[PDB]
Amino acid sequence: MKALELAKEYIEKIKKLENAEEAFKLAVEGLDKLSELVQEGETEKEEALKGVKELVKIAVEVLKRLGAEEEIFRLDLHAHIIYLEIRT
Amino acid sequence: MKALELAKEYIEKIKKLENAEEAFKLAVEGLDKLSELVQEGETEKEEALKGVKELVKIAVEVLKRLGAEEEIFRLDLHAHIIYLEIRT
Amino acid sequence: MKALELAKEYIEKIKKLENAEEAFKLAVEGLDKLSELVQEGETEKEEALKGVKELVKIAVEVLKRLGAEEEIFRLDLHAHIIYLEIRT
Amino acid sequence: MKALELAKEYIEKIKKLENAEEAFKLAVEGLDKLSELVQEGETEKEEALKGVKELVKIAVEVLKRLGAEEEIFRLDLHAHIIYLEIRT
Ligand SMILES: [Zn+2]
Ligand SMILES: [Zn+2]
Ligand SMILES: [Zn+2]
Ligand SMILES: [Zn+2]
Repeated sequence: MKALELAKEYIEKIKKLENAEEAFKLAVEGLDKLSELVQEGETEKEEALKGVKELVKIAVEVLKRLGAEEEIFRLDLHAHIIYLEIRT
Repeated sequence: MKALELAKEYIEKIKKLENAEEAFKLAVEGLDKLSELVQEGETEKEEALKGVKELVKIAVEVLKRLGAEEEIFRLDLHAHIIYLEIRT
Repeated sequence: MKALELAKEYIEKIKKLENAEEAFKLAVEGLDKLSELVQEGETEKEEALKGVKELVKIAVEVLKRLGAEEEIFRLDLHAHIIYLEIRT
Repeated sequence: MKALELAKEYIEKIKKLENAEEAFKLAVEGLDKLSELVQEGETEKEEALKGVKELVKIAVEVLKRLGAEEEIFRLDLHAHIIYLEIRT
């Protein structure tokens, strides 16, 4: 279950953070790697979508702790583009 | 008619606002939830598209009252990505 | 030929400008209306794509006159999203 | 192999840079031209995707040298939109 383990790893990493550029960088990276996972054919679409949603939830929570509103909208936009990218 | 009722609720909320980050946050949230509505299979595409257009119209009107041009373009971009997201 | 006439009208409007927020606003509006043209079924995809390209060329030229680099990238991104929006 | 030669030309250009707005401008331009390559029917999708990935890797490396984080996220977003644009 590569998608859920990647989401797991990235959620773990991100929860530790008290910097917002750092957490944003990591969230977008995790989303990139979630999309890369599907493109190579190594997990089904539904699994990647689940991972994206869980990672994004955690990342947006952290960002809201640090008050990083701009970054929150930026990650949501990227999440929506990533979401489109996965469904072919 | 879940889409129109969600658009209705969000239009109602947003019209009350005199803050631009608040109205922007709410518009994008409503658009997220409009897209989420379809993904679960709980309303047809045409209905969600209508809701997105009506919500976006109201939100952009409010934002123009408060002079929030940056946010206006940001919501339009998100509206277009959401629109793509709905049509599979 | 609704697409080319809309592009024509908007190119005409935009060439007159010496403000960059104004020209950007108008370019994005023209692109919105170009996409709206297709959605209603009132011109073929190829025609709208042509109009988008010509309008975007003119708008980016004007913006470069005024040195509005941020807006240029923003219009290009919106142009690419609009382009995706048209091809279903 | 038009895609790889375009990526090659642009990678060559970009490696020379010590300005971040310049390298960003060039990366996005190369990605535009990579997408334009496919639309005219002059290279297969897989080739353009390879070129986009290699160009983006180099550009993001340069940008990280110059500390241009905002531009990095902007190029990644554009890379994802370009990627969607290529797969029809
Ligand atoms: Zn990305
Ligand atoms: Zn969203
Ligand atoms: Zn638009
Ligand atoms: Zn572009």
